[PDB]
Amino acid sequence: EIITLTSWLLQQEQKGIIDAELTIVLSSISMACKQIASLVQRANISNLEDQKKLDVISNEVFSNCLRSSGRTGIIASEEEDVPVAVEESYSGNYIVVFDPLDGSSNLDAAVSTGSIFGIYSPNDECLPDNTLGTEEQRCIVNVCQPGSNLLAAGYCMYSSSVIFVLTIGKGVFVFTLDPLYGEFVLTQENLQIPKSGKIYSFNEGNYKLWDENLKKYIDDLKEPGPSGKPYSARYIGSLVGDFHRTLLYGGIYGYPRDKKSKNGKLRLLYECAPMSFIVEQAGGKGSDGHQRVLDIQPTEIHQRVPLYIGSTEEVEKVEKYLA
Amino acid sequence: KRSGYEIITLTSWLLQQEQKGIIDAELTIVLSSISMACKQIASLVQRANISNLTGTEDQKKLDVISNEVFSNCLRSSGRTGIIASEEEDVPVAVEESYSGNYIVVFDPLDGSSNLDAAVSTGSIFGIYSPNDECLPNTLGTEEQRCIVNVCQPGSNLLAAGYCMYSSSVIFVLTIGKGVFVFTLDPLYGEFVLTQENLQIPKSGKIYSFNEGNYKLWDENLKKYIDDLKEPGPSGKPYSARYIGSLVGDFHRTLLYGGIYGYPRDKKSKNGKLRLLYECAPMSFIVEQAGGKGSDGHQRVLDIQPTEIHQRVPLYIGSTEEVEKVEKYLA
Amino acid sequence: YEIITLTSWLLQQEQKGIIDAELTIVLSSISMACKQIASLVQRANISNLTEDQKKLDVISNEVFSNCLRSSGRTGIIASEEEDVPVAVEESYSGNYIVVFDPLDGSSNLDAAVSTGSIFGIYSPNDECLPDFDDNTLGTEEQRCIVNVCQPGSNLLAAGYCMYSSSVIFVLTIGKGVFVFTLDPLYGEFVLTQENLQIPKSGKIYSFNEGNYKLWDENLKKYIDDLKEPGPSGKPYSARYIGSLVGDFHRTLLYGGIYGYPRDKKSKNGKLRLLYECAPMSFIVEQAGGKGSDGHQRVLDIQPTEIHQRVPLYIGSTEEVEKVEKYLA
Amino acid sequence: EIITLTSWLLQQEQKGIIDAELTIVLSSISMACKQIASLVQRANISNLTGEDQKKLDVISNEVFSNCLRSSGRTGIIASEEEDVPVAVEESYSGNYIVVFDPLDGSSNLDAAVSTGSIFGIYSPNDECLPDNTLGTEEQRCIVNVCQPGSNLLAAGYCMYSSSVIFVLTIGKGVFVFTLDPLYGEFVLTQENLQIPKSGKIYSFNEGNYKLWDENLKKYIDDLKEPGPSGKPYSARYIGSLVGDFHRTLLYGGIYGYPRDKKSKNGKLRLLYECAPMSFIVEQAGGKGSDGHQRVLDIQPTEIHQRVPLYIGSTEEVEKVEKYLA
Repeated sequence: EIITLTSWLLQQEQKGIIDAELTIVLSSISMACKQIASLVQRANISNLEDQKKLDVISNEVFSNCLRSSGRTGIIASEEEDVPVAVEESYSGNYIVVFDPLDGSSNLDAAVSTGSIFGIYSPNDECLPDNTLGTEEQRCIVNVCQPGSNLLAAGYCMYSSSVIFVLTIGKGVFVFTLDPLYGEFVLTQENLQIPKSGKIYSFNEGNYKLWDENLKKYIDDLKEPGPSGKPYSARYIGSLVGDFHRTLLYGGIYGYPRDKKSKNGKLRLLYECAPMSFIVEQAGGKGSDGHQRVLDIQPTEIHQRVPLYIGSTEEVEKVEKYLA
Repeated sequence: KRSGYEIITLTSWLLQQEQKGIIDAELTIVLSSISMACKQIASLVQRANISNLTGTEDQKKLDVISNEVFSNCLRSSGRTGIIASEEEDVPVAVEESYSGNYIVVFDPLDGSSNLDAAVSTGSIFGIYSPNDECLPNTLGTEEQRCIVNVCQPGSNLLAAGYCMYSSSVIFVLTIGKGVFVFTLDPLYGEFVLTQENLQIPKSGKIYSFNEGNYKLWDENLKKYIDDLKEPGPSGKPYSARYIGSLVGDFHRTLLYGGIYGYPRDKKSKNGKLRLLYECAPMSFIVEQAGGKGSDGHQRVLDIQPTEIHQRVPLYIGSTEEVEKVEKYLA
Repeated sequence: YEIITLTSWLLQQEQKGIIDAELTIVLSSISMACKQIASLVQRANISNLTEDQKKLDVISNEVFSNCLRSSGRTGIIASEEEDVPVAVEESYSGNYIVVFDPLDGSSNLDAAVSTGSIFGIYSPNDECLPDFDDNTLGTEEQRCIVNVCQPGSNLLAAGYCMYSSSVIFVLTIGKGVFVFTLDPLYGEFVLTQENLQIPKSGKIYSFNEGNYKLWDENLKKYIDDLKEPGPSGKPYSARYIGSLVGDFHRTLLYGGIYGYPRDKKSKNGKLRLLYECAPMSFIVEQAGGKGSDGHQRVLDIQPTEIHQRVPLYIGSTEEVEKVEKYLA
Repeated sequence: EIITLTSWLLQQEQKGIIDAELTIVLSSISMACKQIASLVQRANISNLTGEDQKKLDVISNEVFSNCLRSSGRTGIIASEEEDVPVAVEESYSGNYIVVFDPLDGSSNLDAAVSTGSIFGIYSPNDECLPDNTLGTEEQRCIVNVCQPGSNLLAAGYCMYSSSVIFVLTIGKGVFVFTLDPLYGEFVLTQENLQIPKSGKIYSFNEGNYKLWDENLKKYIDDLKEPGPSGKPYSARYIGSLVGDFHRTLLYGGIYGYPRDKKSKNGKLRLLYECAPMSFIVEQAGGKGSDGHQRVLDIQPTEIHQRVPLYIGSTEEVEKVEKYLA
């Protein structure tokens, strides 16, 4: 028996785990993700080619699809960051923080990309260019607190298959978009990432930019077990793709700080938090090298942190080296 | 609608090529049936989590249905046999034209590993103009020995391509005169020409190797990887990208430049990739785009296949990156 | 609110308390069966020899049963003649009964360009089916169902899904007529018109005039008079697909009048009262039009026989009233 | 899928039944039609600033132009009247001219359930081509060079209804392809279609009865007589020329668009609508007449020439001809 995402969501709304309002939000998010998938797939055809330009259109489809729930503002990127869409329910009960695509690099989107989203229960209203100023950004950062009011997080990966991964806070559920019917079909319940995994995913091209602690860590992954097999290295360049592969097969994915990016590249609130919340629901761990990501409260407008994420035993191992 | 633009489907594009007499009507039908098989393989890849919730290494079973899809789609052209997978290799389909004018060597999927097909995978094919017949559905030893003497990458390889199944479905084709890029239009069910005469950059600061094997490599290879990491005077080292999907990793290289490597190591003494099925069609595509395909010493396309599942190290990509690697291994 | 899907619109009706969560799911499940029936109707030539409208009626009823499995059990009222077999779902809670016409006919001719499903949702006072062809309901379950579903008093919602050049889901939960268009790219029904109102007049008449020599003298005159060009010199336009859903949908949108009257051969009309006439009359009235049997309001008639039939005159209020004057 | 349109085209080209050039053209047409099918299905959604049959006529002509731009230049014949603007493509080579009706009407009422694109491909004896409106003299050239009676090589339609069906004849019988909504490909579903020889179905706008000639009035009134069989003819009339025609093709019967007090010479246009459909019907074993003569015998002289049309099952059409004589 095939359960669609919509049926599953109406069942959760029927058992009262989620409200009607929240149900609407999730269902609209998944309708935006189907439209973005189609943009991503036809991009070569549509351009007759920038991942940055796609970033923008995707924010507009998001806005349209969540317009019946609330207003959407845009946190513009003056760096190489994706522009972030922030939706605020007309009601005040929910704020949705949406990364349309997971990078702005063509190179890193060659084979995969994905949207990332986090839904919060705010205690203040922040939304008044579609761009948000510094003041609205400050408000967002103070009201969205991953370690205390993050209710639901998910991603949609656009790659050889289109995969919607959700967690309202009870386990992780995987939904696969069926291309024949255009519906997201439940294909995995209570996904669990393995405890251990001999796969590491880092951009080893930056090794000479890393602290001595990390280098040793990396150098030892290449030592063959008594079994004679060293770790396997996989690194797509796509945050969702690489996260997704880790979540399923285990291992460790890392975006360390380096000599050029002194506090790392990933943003605490927009990228690291929704993914750390997912990996914890699946049984894994998200850390910055020393601390649990979701224990870091967001305090500043463009706060970045290093991220080590994946199988619990792989992440604990990195932290011993960095300690 | 707006101003206007030209949408060339693959069919029209093949009919143009026939009209110019670059290719035959027969070849036209083969290349077109190959692309229909890829369109159906693309749908099977996309729905695999759903169809595994019934039926109607999961990457292994997909390998096998793909090969049936390929036989069924080329049935008006020839008969298809299968070269059974050796170890964890993908079974290879071999079709021979009823006319005896062509042989297609089709690798349904680029691996049998789930890890490596997590985000992308793809079909690889080679079309040869044989001197004999090798069947005119497992191919046995005799048929496998015939295929190897008749299919010569250095001389009768007329056309080579791949179809990548990733966030887009891309069909990359060369018929001997430049590399052409078709994008599958999911709305309309056709491939549309979206790039002509692709050229791979002459250089590119991107390397793609599985560095987890670094301690299993030779010291000359290790020195080359180590230097790539040195920040030049601008302070930028090379970037590392390794999907683990040969088609995915190759496609990225072809578009943005750089180097892809699958070396031999203490465990795979002759590399992993197979010469005839994987390296040869890919080297032919790269040379038509302006790059190089080497085994670390020699031009892959100058190596005569003499043993079915023969393997070779592969260094493919940007002309100067490849040259630089062969300088460290000499 | 720019793009409102059917799931979101339903959840907003539930939030405003117009509907129940139970009904929300019954509705959303009906629409999924309609999505899959659409795809069957579209691919029907392929699925035979990449073709009978009769066979599609059967698979359509099984898709409906599968789609409504979590809400209740489904049985089938076997078709008397050339009538479509009707699926009947009884929610496990006893609160709702869904009466579903899978397709609007059993003829290929009449389904050459369009067909559609029709449903009515009733709030029952008793339990009919029980347990689980299986599907076929016996005489006794059938009578229960005809006794429990009373168009004039417990008919809560009704709709249809038309399968034509576009796929259109039309629904009324008691407060206006809402139109959802299937977005084939994204597999979802999207709100494309709210509170539809059928025009009060429209110079369009839809009847099978091959039957003219079989009709009664009062109706022949009415037909004959539509053909008189007026002072404007423009007589009425005749349109008649032969798809009940197609013809009704055109009528709802552009106005005019659709009729399937009694004749010498079919002494009481062809359309069934409960399965076809009632859901459509409730929709037309929610759009501000009229549904009559020529002398009386269809939803005032109580279904008393299993396959009871009635003549139907439906469409723009002024158009129905005019045929009603000629038949008095 | 089983035999697809693209496979079937490439075999015909390979049997030398059609050029490569013409195979490109036919292929581009079916692409345009799969995009138009899409526009038609999603019109209600598109029209929410993100409905008029006339707007869609326009967009469909631009789709057609982009899909055929590789084969030749596209120009538009407008009728500021109630006719669909017609796109006319002329190969760059000068070997072919396609005349394409994007949709079969500009009325919303008549497009309520179905609509369709209609095309004829001609092998011209001169070049006519130079915001693609053709001027008068380009229109006059098209009309003298497209001669349904002698150089009309291939005709077809694509119906947009509950099914999307591409009907094509290249001069050897009529082939029916169904669009597969799962896979996006047109699949061959019917080879050598033959319209039945008779059919007790008549398709006319009978609202106009009091405006038809006395000869036509009695033919209408006779179809309503039950034979000794007790069954009169069945009336069906969608209002969509493609849909009414397609049902007649498959199930037999007759379709008519007669002349009347208002439309002295009928409403359908000879070259854009009547000719291509007459060619198809003939290939399927039926008849296409103006009530007195074979449609494809009439040579077009005027830009927007209209003709009464009676088409369908040979016996039914002969039967009407008998009452009009």
